[PDB]
Amino acid sequence: MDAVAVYHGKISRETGEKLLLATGLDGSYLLRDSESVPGVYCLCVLYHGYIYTYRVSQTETGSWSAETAPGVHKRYFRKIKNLISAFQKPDQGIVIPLQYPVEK
Amino acid sequence: KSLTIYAQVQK
Repeated sequence: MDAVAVYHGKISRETGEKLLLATGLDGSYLLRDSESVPGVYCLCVLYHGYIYTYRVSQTETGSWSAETAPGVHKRYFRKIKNLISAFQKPDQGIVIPLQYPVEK
Repeated sequence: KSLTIYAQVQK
């Protein structure tokens, strides 16, 4: 994602954990590639020493979404930055709002 | 013993 300063590319899960833990701040976050599915990404959010990781995918229409619980209204975003902006807001269904970007 | 918790959006 060339326009997403928090995108670290194909770093390992544990590398991402260590980058977030170095900040020591709940609400720190980054993006990295999925280790499991080509072209999927992981939004990684620090809270209380654990990295809450939300899989983010693009549709054939170009929109982006995060993995959502069964029965919950799933949200689609035109661009990654719009997903990020939405999840900066209080009380949106992730562990803590996205507050402290860990820039590559 | 992983520090990563795969999670889903809840709202």
